Amino acid sequence: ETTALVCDNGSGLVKAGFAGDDAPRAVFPSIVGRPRHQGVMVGMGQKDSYVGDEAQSKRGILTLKYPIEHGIITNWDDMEKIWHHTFYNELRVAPEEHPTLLTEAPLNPKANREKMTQIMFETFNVPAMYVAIQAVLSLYASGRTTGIVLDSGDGVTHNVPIYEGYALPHAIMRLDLAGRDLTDYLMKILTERGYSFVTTAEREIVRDIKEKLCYVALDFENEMATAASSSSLEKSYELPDGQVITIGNERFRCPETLFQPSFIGMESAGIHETTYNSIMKCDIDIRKDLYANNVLSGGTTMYPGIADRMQKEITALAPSTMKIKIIAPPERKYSVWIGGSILASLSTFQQMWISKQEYDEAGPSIVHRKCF
Amino acid sequence: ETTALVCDNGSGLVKAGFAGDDAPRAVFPSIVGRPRHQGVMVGMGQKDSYVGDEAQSKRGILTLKYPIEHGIITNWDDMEKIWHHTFYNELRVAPEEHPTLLTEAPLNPKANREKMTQIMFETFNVPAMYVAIQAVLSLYASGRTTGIVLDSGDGVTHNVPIYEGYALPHAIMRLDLAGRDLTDYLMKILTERGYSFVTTAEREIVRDIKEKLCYVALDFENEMATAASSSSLEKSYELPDGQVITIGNERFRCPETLFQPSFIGMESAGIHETTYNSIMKCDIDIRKDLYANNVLSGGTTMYPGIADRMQKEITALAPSTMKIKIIAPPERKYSVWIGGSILASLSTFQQMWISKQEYDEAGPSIVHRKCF
Amino acid sequence: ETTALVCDNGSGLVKAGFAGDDAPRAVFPSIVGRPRHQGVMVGMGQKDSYVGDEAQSKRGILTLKYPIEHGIITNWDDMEKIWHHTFYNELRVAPEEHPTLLTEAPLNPKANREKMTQIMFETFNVPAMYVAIQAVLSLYASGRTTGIVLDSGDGVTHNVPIYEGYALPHAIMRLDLAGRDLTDYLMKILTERGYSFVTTAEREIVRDIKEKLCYVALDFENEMATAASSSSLEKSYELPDGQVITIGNERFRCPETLFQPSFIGMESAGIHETTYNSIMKCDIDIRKDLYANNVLSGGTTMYPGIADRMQKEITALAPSTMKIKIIAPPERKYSVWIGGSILASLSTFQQMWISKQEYDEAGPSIVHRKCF
Amino acid sequence: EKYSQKEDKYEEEIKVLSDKLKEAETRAEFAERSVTKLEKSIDDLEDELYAQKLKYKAI
Amino acid sequence: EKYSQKEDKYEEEIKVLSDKLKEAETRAEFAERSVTKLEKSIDDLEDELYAQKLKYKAI
Repeated sequence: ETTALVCDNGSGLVKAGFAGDDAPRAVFPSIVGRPRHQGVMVGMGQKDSYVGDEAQSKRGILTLKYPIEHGIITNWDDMEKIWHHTFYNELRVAPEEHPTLLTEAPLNPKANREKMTQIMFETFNVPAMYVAIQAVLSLYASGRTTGIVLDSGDGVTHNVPIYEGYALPHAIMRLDLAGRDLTDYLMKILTERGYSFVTTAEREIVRDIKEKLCYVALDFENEMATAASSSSLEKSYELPDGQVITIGNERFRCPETLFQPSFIGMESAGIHETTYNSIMKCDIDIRKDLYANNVLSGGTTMYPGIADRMQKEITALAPSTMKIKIIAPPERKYSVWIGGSILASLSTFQQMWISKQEYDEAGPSIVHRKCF
Repeated sequence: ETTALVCDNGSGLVKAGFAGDDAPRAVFPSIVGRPRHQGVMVGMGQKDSYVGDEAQSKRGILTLKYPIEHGIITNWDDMEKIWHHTFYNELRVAPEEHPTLLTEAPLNPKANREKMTQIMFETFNVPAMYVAIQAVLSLYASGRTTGIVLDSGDGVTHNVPIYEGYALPHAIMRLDLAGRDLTDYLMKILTERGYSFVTTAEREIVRDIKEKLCYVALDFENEMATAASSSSLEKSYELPDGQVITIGNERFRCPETLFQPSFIGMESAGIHETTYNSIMKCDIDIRKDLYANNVLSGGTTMYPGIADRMQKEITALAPSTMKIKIIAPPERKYSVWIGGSILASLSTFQQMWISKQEYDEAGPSIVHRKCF
Repeated sequence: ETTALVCDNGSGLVKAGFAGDDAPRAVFPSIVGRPRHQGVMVGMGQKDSYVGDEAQSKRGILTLKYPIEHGIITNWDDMEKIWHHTFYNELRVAPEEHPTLLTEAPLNPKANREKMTQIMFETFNVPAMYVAIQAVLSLYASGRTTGIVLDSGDGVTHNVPIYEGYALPHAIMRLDLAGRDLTDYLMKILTERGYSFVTTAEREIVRDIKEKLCYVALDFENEMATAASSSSLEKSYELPDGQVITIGNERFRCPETLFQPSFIGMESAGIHETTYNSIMKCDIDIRKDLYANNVLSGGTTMYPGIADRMQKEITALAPSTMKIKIIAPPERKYSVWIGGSILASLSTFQQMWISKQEYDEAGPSIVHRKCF
Repeated sequence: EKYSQKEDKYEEEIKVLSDKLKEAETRAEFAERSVTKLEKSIDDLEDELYAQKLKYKAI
Repeated sequence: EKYSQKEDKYEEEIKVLSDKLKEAETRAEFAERSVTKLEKSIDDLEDELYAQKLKYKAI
């Protein structure tokens, strides 16, 4: 059988690998770089652009930019350099031998679905491809065919109810606020404490801090009080150049913005609220499976203690005769990619791929007939 | 005696089974389902149509439609799927081995009698069949060959006076108002209370409510007054997704439409009135036996306290020189079916069977020479 | 005749004025809002709440909360602030001098009819009031006492068949889908095109867009094809901070949901279908007059080209032996209000007023003995 | 996860059994009440039957 | 640890609910037969009372 590349298009880390595996084989930063100089590096082989660990390590002669922001490809030309790095550097294989499965947000722009279809087929010469919604794959990685996924990436949060592998297209909810925003917010609130960070070389350490030290409080007022009454809600972090900084209440405040969007000037409702407002669009005979199968997904859901908080919040909005229970997979950060590996290795799914001939007949638009 | 099926084709539940039994062996919903969209499930098998408890449970993909609306077969294609489900799924037997007693509504359309004859013989290849009137059977279940059957369905109420086991055609009253209508009405009057419902998944819970909580008042004004003067005429129901609703005067109002058809904008007279009228169109001599044997049948008659109401109403219209008594079977909901079983298990009925030979010669029209 | 107010309480525009006028005096947004924080404005008077055009002038300080959703008052405390704004700010008159005709949605909840009765009498001290059904009024505006009104709001569409000036309760169809829903839907389908709108400050422009640019297609497949085959079904709109956006097929798709409710996951039937069904539940004799007098009302019906579509659809469901004709008022969006004015200015209606005396004796419940 | 999927099942089974049981209980509850009702109707019919028997004996 | 313990309880619960359902059904079914037996006796008495009415009218 043809080995598929499953490539999860993350807004902060790219997760990529071969199908038939139950885990990604490549994980690298979603960063693309270009020279500070008027040309190539002195006395060394020619490259016009740099990616991942090469861009992170050669940084002193580069300007760096991001290819994807808030679940949207914000520059085609840099998403291409992630793809070029993915096939030829990280997996060291010809993509033209390997069908491609691409992850996307719910309601990902159609002009974008097409530019992705076109770029894969014309430049990389892929033999076949498909594009799939993040939450739909995370449900398959949760071992269940019907349920709802709260998927919170490194840049967007969605609530996506699904019946027997199809997402319900009227009931989906979106919130631009998650891991990208969360770093910029964390950085603001640290400046406020008097640990001013103003440089993007600091922003990436603030990102790492966030991933290591943030935790979801079970009760926001009680933890806030605890930090005001005692300094036991603070953890030290030693920066790379020495200098021990102390991270305080910012730990739980940073992710608190997910429950209360008004903290950062947004008019949107919270992630638990948009869970409730999503399920109540669905039929009563299926609401039982949706409320019982609330699945957490994506990088932002890997903060400890999240389940007890989300269990609380949803039972408070939802009637006490829908069964309520949080499903948190063992490695929920990868569940989109794992579900993509499962889907790409089903025997019945091999009829679903976009072929190169159908692309030659209908242009990039074929994704709106073969995909959903 | 070759095992006959008795298929009491109800307007809300199908009741089906084998003859020589005194009870149905399958009691399931009169519902058929078809997909809402192109593509039905992912990573699993899928099919073009669904029936009964499969359509009730796999619901999220389906538009739902019915074989029978107001005792009238309204779509041949769904009556067929109910039949296909009945033989091969529910009883798991070849129909081509088993004679079929079909029940028909009093005064069912002749073009319908025929399309039913034809569909049973050509597709299912039945050896033999007979069509018997549902009321006529309900009386045989009560152990008489003289009385009136008020068969009030899940969709149609008929008053059939029977003398010597012969239905009297001139005195047959058909009244379209019973259990189907009753749900739609109940739903209306709940919206009026401010418990608005709109989705058909809600309508089927309103149906269940109706069956559980409705009761026939003995005195309509006195119970109405009681509910206006006190909240002791209200019973709580907890919906299947939490949320406790309170069902008020709607309990007795819903079925009240059976006595006063004007409440829903009809020129029809009430069930009681139609029973009285039925007896008055009948021969003078038998009217004593008909009043005295007002036999109750069908699903709509299973509301508690019906007999005392019916006893009242009928004695008020009828002379006190004629004996009046309501006969309510122990399991009057199954009276039709039970009567089919008794009849179909009779050695004398074996000569009454329309054979395939008789089919081959005269076409579907043979039904009208053998069945009256 | 003592000057009555007519307050047509729309789900998106409130329409208010004095009776004896043939046109509303004030037409303003159905919005109320409250401060985001304690301390939010300097050098000017802070308020605990803001309303309508006053709120719209300085919206940034406010969390909006909605008095009416889907033709239901979903918060009493905000419906009160619309009313306070109505009497004292916009008409600058004492309500306690002026009888009040309130309009109600067809089949409005009784607990709501009462809280409206009570709130008007106790706080505003109205001398007198009456509540009349909005559809019933829209017909009086067209100069008839026989026909069907399809009142399609800024939130709810109702089909009310009226005979002899009497609404027929059994044939009232309420369909929750119209102008409120239509904005939220429009916004979803624009995100899909890649014009993501996520903020409610954008949604109110999307609302305006909808009112200006939507049009009812005469043939849905042929217009859809036209937009797929050519970009001549697109109109530009310049947003209020520059940036020219292009609105495509969304123009006719948005309102298309009114004919096909399955597009947004509803199990309901279309507006046309509900009109046909309404007429078929009505008495046989009057159905000719109802088809012939399909009277259009409300804000959602002001999309161009509606009549030819409606004419089509209704003739296809209805026999060609019944006369069919769409009646579209010159200013059909005011029909409710205009009808209130004509009615409230009638000498015969003066005896129909619920007096304060009648209030004092029976409490809010008096509404149900005087208003049907 | 195998325990979580089974646990889930065991709750859903507990609900379904609680619900199925309660319908059997409500019906049982109804049977006891019917019996009490019939016993009362039987008493009444036996009494009428005797009273009719006296009347038949008498004439 | 909790899932094991919650599984143990739930197996016990399922077992107790299931035995309870089966018991409720057999007894409920015995009571329905009890009613059917009483009803048959109402029918006998009713007939007999009617025959007694025809005779009583006669004599």
